[PDB]
Amino acid sequence: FLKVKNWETEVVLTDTLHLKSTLETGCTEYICMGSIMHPSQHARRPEDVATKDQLFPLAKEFIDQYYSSIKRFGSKAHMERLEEVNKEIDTTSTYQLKDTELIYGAKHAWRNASRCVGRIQWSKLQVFDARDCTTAHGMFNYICNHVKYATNKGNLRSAITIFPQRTDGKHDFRVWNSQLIRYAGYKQPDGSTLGDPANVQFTEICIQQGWKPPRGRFDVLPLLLQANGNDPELFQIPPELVLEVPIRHPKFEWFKDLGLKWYGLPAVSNMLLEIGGLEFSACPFSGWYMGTEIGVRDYCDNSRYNILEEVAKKMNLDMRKTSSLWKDQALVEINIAVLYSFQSDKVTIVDHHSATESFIKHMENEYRCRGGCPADWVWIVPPMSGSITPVFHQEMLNYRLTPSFEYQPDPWNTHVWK
Amino acid sequence: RFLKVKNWETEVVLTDTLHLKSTLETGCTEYICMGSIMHPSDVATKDQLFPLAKEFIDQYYSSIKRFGSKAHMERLEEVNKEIDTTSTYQLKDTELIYGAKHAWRNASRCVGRIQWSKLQVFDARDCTTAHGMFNYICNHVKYATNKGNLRSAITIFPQRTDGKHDFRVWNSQLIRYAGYKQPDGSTLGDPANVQFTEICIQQGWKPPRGRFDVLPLLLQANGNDPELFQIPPELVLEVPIRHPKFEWFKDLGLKWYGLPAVSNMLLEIGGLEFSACPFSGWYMGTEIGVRDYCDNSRYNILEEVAKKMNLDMRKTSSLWKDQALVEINIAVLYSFQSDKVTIVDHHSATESFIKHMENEYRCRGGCPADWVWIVPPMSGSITPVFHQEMLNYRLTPSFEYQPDPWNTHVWKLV
Ligand code: HEM
Ligand code: HEM
Ligand SMILES: Cc1cc(N)nc(COc2cc(CCN(C)C)cc(F)c2F)c1
Ligand SMILES: Cc1cc(N)nc(COc2cc(CCN(C)C)cc(F)c2F)c1
Ligand SMILES: C[C@H](O)[C@H](O)[C@H]1CNc2nc(N)[nH]c(=O)c2N1
Ligand SMILES: C[C@H](O)[C@H](O)[C@H]1CNc2nc(N)[nH]c(=O)c2N1
Ligand SMILES: [Zn+2]
Repeated sequence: FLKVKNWETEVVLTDTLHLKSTLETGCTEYICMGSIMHPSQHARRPEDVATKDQLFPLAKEFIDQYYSSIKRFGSKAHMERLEEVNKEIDTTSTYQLKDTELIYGAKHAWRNASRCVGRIQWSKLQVFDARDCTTAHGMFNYICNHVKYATNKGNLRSAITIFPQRTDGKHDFRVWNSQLIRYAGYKQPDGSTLGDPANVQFTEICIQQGWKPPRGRFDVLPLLLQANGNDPELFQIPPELVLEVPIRHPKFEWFKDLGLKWYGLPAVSNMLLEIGGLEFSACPFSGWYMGTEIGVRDYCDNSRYNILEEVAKKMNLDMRKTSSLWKDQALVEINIAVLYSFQSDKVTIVDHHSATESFIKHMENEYRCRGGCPADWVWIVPPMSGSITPVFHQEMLNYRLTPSFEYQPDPWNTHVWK
Repeated sequence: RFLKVKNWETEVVLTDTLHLKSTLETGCTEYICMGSIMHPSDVATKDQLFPLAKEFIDQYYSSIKRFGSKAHMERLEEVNKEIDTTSTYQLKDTELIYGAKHAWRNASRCVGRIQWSKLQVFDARDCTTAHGMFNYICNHVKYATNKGNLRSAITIFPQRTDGKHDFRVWNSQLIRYAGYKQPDGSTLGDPANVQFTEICIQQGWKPPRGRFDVLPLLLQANGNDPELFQIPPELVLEVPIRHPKFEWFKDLGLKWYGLPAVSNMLLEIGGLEFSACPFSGWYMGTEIGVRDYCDNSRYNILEEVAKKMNLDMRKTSSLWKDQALVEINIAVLYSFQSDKVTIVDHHSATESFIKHMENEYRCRGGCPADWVWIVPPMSGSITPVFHQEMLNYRLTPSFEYQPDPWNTHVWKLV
């Protein structure tokens, strides 16, 4: 057992759930890597098709956990299912998840996402089974429906769409986009950058793939879909499905004249979903934004939109030195605008005070019913106003549970074309 | 066997070989990370003290490029002679200064480490009484405060012997305001220090029962009962907090002290334990302005400032707390600069610390850092340490925590 204390309320939780931890965190008792982006390459099976003694033990574990979840350990259906995975693996070197197993594993991957502040909602995920897809066109149909359903005219709903699992590796389904909706980034001739600088390499892949770019600041990027390992394919998301919020300020009338907007749907599309030894290399999932993701990081990182110096000018701020806190002060007004805009257009959005409060409650709930909750303090603490949110003063144990979401290399580094 | 760290903003990559040296446990395991735990997990005999001593002397003579030398080998023999016959040994003045400087340098949670080498070390190992401790500490303060041009300093008192004759400063910092719990449940002054205020009052302190009463020193020498001493007012530099734009801000009546002086930590060198070792530098703005003034368990002036800003304090998505918080830290920096009291803001400090980190990688092979503590408690993302990965390990000499003296001391009067 390992206790965790809240240094603001003195609540102490007692974690036993960590004992079911399978993968290495990256830490040793002599060195802590809690601030490394990807601390560990400890996967669960070799990079392409594993052998029977490699795959079944992972499969046996998940099926065990799922039947144990529904209070049917060792039942008729449980024992039959193991034997069924046994024969599938025998004759296909893989196995196929039942519909309910798919939904259980997808929801529980979200649940063990040690980095997601927005997990109090985990069991309310909508799972779209796309395991029957065969082409990039079909991938585009599935994604498009995802976006309509999730967006819900602004009343956002969490959803994941799950494309066929990895087989041998040279037949992967991928979304080459990192998120379903991102603006483009163009390397200007004078060395500067128009649009979103994180997406310059991807914006150039799209150009070199055929995309006519409008060469602006908020060009929604094309989807770039790969099916069954083949060459990826450009599709344009119908604009009427890309709900966008223009950013204005509840006080500074001049703010709208900055011509800033952002998209209302955050949909991570480049990660890998891992259930019982199976690897779903294409599993786009979406929810709704915490304000700070847009207004702190997207707008105010140096390597991102860097609107800070611009907004500070209009604020008439002494930018001669740092000790004036002109960056701090504009950062707040920006994140004030971003919130007030989304709420004004009735687009779902949550502020960092409301969401962190929820996660404290979610930790309670979890510790009380599950015996723990994995939590990555470095990522949970919002990137502005850290200590005036509850999460800051909350001790967090971090450990890796399966099912889970895993990083994976960008498909263009590992894809020989045709 | 190297370990790399990346800055996801600049994309600089640093190679850490220093982590091999460490031998003290972080608290993590291979399957759980304890990087957000505030505190993870009588005194040492002869046999534990030999290697620790050897370790330290070895690393010291290496730093002065004299490893293997006659002076190195004779020192070791001398150190063993002492432990062999008194179960302890005594650091040289050179080693004491080296050790103290490196304990700071090795403080993975300190962002201000770029100045580690400029420490002024005051040896107080000859002290024997609480009055002696008060004298030494008063000199510390006058020196460190330096009429506002603050200077880093440490004062090191006699080492632990049997855990029964221990010097301690009961004070957690050398200058802290007092806090009193009122009948009605309201709290006057600093609520952090309420329990310590009660300990003092009980021991004879006659409190002014105001909002900013400098507490007294509660000084323990040689394991005896501690003793009360009032720092001379003329040595406590204080800053009245005003705001460059908001005229009304002075009326809040806030002030803060100028000298941050940590006193309840243990300094560990060569297996020796220095249980009283107050140290001091200057302040980063956020330590007063975010945590001292705006934590809920503390002075909690957020409510009061936002009223005097006419902010909408109903819903949270108005970000009134964020907005007031910036202003309070604008005020705490402006106030110090005007009175020409040394202070660094969180932008400048993080900036410097990245430079420090990079230099420490070059010359030394790494630098242990605790991203949880290095990232400031406001505007984290727009400081460069946010985008900087950091390896964390425990190098000795180090500053450790120790239990609060009032939990473990056994009294003697009447
Ligand atoms: C519904 C509202 C949600 C909110 C407000 C939210 C918020 C966040 C935030 C702030 C992060 C930190 C990373 C960053 O700042 O970019 C994060 C990480 C993450 N979230 Fe959520 N999220 C939500 C829903 C979801 C859903 C629906 C899923 C999957 C079904 C998910 C899975 C993840 C994963 C995998 C990570 C990162 C883990 C890693 O990098 O190892 N989140 N989330
Ligand atoms: C000179 C200017 C200095 C600045 C601006 C500075 C700043 C900081 C800050 C912000 C922290 C985080 C702790 C908190 O916020 O509560 C810290 C921690 C720390 N400082 Fe420094 N500091 C300075 C000098 C020193 C000196 C002179 C020493 C000792 C010789 C020292 C030893 C430490 C230690 C040991 C910690 C870590 C506490 C722990 O591990 O729990 N610092 N410092
Ligand atoms: C569903 C959802 C909702 C929401 N409101 N926010 C998010 C943020 O999702 C992620 C963001 C990053 C950025 C990491 N950086 C290296 C680019 C990495 C991940 F693994 C994520 F899952 C997701
Ligand atoms: C010399 C110096 C300068 C400076 N500007 N700041 C500091 C802050 O050092 C510490 C602060 C805390 C606060 C931890 N909280 C529970 C109250 C605990 C420690 F052990 C520290 F060493 C020191
Ligand atoms: C170096 C550091 O680990 C890195 O910048 C992390 C810090 N914490 C984060 N927290 C969130 N929510 N998102 C991030 O991308 C990061 N980046
Ligand atoms: C629970 C968590 O570890 C705790 O609130 C820490 C986080 N980081 C911190 N960082 C600093 N500088 N000071 C602190 O007191 C803390 N508190
Ligand atoms: Zn760790």
